[PDB]
This record gives sequence, C-alpha cells and structure tokens, in this order.
Amino acid sequence: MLVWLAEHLVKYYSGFNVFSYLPFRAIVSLLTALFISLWMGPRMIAHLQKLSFGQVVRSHFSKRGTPTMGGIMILTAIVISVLLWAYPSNPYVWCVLVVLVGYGVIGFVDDYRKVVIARWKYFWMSVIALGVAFALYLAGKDTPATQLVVPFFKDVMPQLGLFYILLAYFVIVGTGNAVNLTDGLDGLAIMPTVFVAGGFALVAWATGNMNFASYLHIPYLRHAGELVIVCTAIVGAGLGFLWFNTYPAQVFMGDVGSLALGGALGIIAVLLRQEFLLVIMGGVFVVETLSVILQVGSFKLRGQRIFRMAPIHHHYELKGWPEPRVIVRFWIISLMLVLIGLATLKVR
Amino acid sequence: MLVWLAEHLVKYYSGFNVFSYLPFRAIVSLLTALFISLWMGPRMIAHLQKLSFGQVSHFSKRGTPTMGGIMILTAIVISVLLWAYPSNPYVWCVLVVLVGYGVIGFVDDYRKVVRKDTIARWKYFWMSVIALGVAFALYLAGKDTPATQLVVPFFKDVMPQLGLFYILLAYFVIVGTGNAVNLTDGLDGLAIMPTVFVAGGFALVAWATGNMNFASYLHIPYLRHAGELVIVCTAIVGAGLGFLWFNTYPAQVFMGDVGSLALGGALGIIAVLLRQEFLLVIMGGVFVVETLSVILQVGSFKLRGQRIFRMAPIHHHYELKGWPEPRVIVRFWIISLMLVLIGLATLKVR
Repeated sequence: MLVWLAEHLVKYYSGFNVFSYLPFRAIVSLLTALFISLWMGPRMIAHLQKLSFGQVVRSHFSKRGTPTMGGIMILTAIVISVLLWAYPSNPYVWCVLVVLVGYGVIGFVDDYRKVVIARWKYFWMSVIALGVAFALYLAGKDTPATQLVVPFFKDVMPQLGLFYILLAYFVIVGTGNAVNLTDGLDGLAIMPTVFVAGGFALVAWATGNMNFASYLHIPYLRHAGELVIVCTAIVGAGLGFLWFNTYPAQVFMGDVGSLALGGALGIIAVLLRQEFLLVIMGGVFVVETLSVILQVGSFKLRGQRIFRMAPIHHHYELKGWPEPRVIVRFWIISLMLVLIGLATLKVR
Repeated sequence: MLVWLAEHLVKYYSGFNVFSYLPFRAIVSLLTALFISLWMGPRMIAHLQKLSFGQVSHFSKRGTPTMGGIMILTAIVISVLLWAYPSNPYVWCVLVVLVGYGVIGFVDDYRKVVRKDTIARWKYFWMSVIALGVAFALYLAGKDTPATQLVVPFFKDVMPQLGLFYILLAYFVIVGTGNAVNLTDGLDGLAIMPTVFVAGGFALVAWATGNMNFASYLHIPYLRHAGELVIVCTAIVGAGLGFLWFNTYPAQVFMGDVGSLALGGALGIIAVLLRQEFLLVIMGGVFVVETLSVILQVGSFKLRGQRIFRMAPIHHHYELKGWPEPRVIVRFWIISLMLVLIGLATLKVR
C-alpha cells in the first residue's frame, strides 16, 4: 500500500516515480523484510522465552530451553513487507498472503496447544488449499495460466481441468509437510527456503515481461510480475530469521513459521505453473519426504530399517556427522538444485 | 579445451553447438569443478593428514590439515582449462595470478607446517612483482581504451581514464584483496562462502559486460573476450562450494595461505579485468571491514595503547565476546550475501 502513496504523491515531486520500478521495489522489499525481522528480534525471543519458561535469563552447543514460536517473526516480516511494497490490487499477492496467514495460524495454534491434533491440522490445510485452487481455477478458464509446464519440453503443455486443482492441492500440502519435517534441525528449513524463494523471484520476473516470457516459453501471467516482491520479501525474511536460527539456534523455527513458509513456496510454485521447478529447486524437502516414506514403508514391510532415522538429516546426524556440518552440506545441496532448476527453464 | 574438441568434431557430432553457448558451458563448468572437488576431497585430506602429522573428540582442534587449498586451486584450474577458451588473454591472466598466489601460499605453508618453522616478506615481494607484471601487461593491452577507464557507480557521467595510475590501482586492489582474504580465514568456512557469493556476482557482471547491447543498457565498459571470465568466476563458485563441503564448522580440512591467497588474488584480478574495483569493495565489504578493523585496532594499540576490540579480526572479536563459531560464520555469510545483492543493485542505478 505504501507504493500507492508514492504514485499518488508523485505529482508534487516527480522523483517518486522510481518506486514503481520492479527491481528497486524488490530490493527495498528485501531490505525492509530483513530490517523488520532484526528489529523484532531479541525483544521477540525474550517475550517468547518469558512466556514459555518464565526465567528470561539464559552450554551453547548443548542448547536447552530455547523458544519454539519464532515463526511469527517470519510471518510479520513477510506480511509487512508485502503489504508495504506490493500492489494490494493484485489478486495473486493476496492469494499468497492468505495462504501464508492460514498456514501460519494453523501452526501457531498447533504450537500453542503443544506448549499448553493431526486430523485438525490436515483438514484445515486441505480445505484452505482446495479453496485457493478452486478460486485460481475459476479465474484461469482455458488459459495458459492453468497449463501444466514440464522442463525439457515446449511442444507439450497439457491443459488441466480438475487435475489443476488436484495438483495444486498436492503441491501445496506436500511442500508444507516437507518443510514441517525438514524443521528437524535448526536452520535447515530456512536457507533452502531462501534459495528457492530467490529462484522463484527470478522465475516470476521472467514471467512478467513479454519479451522474456516469449523467449523462455514460460506461460504468461499478467499479474505474476508482482510476485517478485513477495518472493524477495520471503528471501529477506528468511535471511533475517536465519540470523538467529543458526546451529546455536537462539529461537527454534517451530511449525508456526515452517508451515507458512512451505505453503508460501508451494503457492508461488502453483501460481507460476512451476510445480516441477519447485520439486527440482526444493529437492531437499522432496528427498526428505521420500526418505521418511521409505523408512516407514520398510519398517512396516519388514523388520530391517533403511536409515537410522526417517529423515535424512537425522540419519546423518546420528551417523556421526555434527549438526552444523550436515546443515551446511544440505545448504550446498539446496543451492546446487536451485541453480539446476533455473537452468532447466533455459534448456527448454 | 573441450570446446575446441566440440568445434572440430561437430562435423559428425551434429548438434554440439550447445557446447559453445555461454550459459550452458558456465553451468557445466560449475558442475565439473564441484564434482571434481567432491571426488578428490577425501584423498587429499587423507594424504595431508598422513603428511602434516605423519599419522591418520567431536570438535577437536587438532588433526585438521592446514594447507588444503590445493583442492580449490586444482579444481579451478582444471575446470577453466577444460571449459574456457585458452585463446583469450583474460582467462590466462586470471589463471596465472591464481596459480602464482597458490604456489606462494603453498610454499609458505610447507615452510610453516612441514618444517615446523614460524617465507618472510619474500611472499610480499613475489605478490608485488606478479601484480605489477600483470598490471603492466594489461596496460600494454589497453592504450587509451575503455578497458582502463575507471568505473564509478551511481554516476555514469564521470569515468576518469587512468594512465600510470592503472598499475597502482591494480596493485592496491589485488594485494589488498589477497591480504584481506588471508586475514578473514581465521575461522573455518568464513573465507569461502563469501568468496562464492562475490564470484557469482562477478560472473553475472562479466556476462553483462560481454554483450554490446546489455553493456550499453547498463552503461558498463564493453570488454571484448571478457565473457569467458564468466567461466572462471563460475568455476570459482563451484570450487569454493565444493571446498565448503569439507570446510564447515567441523572443519575436516583447514585452508591455509594456499587457496586463501589464491582466491583473494582471483577476486582482485577479476575485479581489475572487469574494471569494477569499487564494486569489488562493495561485494567484499566483509573482507574490507575485517582488514580495516585489524588496522584500526593496531593503530589504537600503537598510539593510545588501549584496545577497543578483543582481537584484531572482527570475527575473533565477536566469538571471544560470547558468540559461538557457527553463529559468527553464518552471520557473516548473510552479511556477505546481502552486500553482494547491494552491489549488484548498485550496478543498475547510475
């Protein structure tokens, strides 16, 4: 909404016209997100630890008694930055915001219950995802805004009907749960989110313009040009939160922020018609989901286990790898998958 | 060199024009450097363990080889030679600077750890002579050309043309970047990931200065046969990341002057060829801040006699204040990344 002020007051001073330039707005959104996250930092963690344990005053590596409600930091940063430097008239930004808010409140309720139910959370996630997908499908009737996009191929673009809603629901809920289970280690489920959000900012910017949209064969969405601000704000908020959520994590991520960020990533993926690009980019989350699935399947099928623990990060941590080593190694893996995914668009 | 192989085998390998297309070869170079580094990591760390100490505890401070930057050096050089055009002089200038700094660091670390001694100022003399030679060669290449005009961001209006001052600027930037990367290596992994970010930003800029249309759009000096520096920057990114695989907080292998000085010189020289020294300062703000902090505390302890930081490098200051090492590492990676983004954004507004 702050950009609206810039254009409504550019008449008196013509220098405000720069605020409507997408790159400048994106950079300012990044900076606003990080600065908000850092400003609502130590005070917020102090409040959370007072509420959870009472004794405000806090060995380091063997951390204990750290707050587990830090995702409200990400929620506030992302929402404030988006509402400040993104056009409210866009329905796409509002769809992203409603998905973030819904998943964040779901996780917040879950963590509040924990500090003071699977079916309830699953049902709320499913209903919100289904509603969002239904609205998006109603908008995109027989339009390249609802055609499936596959890498390494441009002749095939199978238009979707109810399969569009089905795939939207799968991608959104699967990404949300994948980030929820990737929370296993502190700092592991934010930097991959930052890298994927940056990749999606680049992709969304490529979708916005006519020339690049036609050059890369990416489907054109007129309203997708403003998702750059949301993606960049997600990047900024993720970096700001990682400032505290390092191996000696001052504040744990918790579900309240994890589910919100997973839903945000999935929703950016679906609105851009880039589910496969999210799978490749966020391949860390997908492979962790596959790991837990394989572990449970082997456990039920036979007495032997594939991994030490169901998630890969926990398995490697117990194998002997220290926590920071595995955290940084999966950061590297996520970065490489992000670059590969971004190249996959150019391969087409 | 494989590009030449594709060029003179395309007559029957129909469809290998892709091997010449710059983004493809850049991504392939990154992957090649990363996978080479990952494949040859364990062997190098094992050999260095059996060499430095003679024989092969969670975060123990001992048993970690110090001169492990041979990994970065070999990865970068092999990737560049295999995928970058050797015809152009820019890639070879970067390669020679990198190899010279690498051998200087290797000699220093061999004299340090293998002989249990504690090179003295001969390293600096060699640094100066190689930097001056490279700067003189570049100046001889460019006589009253955009390759020597200074680039000042925020103001495309003024671009002073350097004469003999070009050699001085190249000396200052290269030597300062080398020393700053040497200083900021006190922690493990703190001098790599920022190097990866700076190298990626420089890869984007070099791809930007490669094209006439794009260079005109950004009003950056158009440098011929400088688009192949994209391969060198991309291979630096890949090698730095592959090394970081083995150089996280539980450092399986410390990087010594070998590698650290190599990457510092590579960043400085890449800045010199691209004529973006000031942008190099913006991107390596971390290195610059560390160097000026060391100098500032030295001056304070010399004149006033008191100290304002616990230790000369800023990261040492923070960790001794109470910050654990991983927190400092990540809180400097974030700063370096955001400085890279700030510099790249500055590149556009002029």
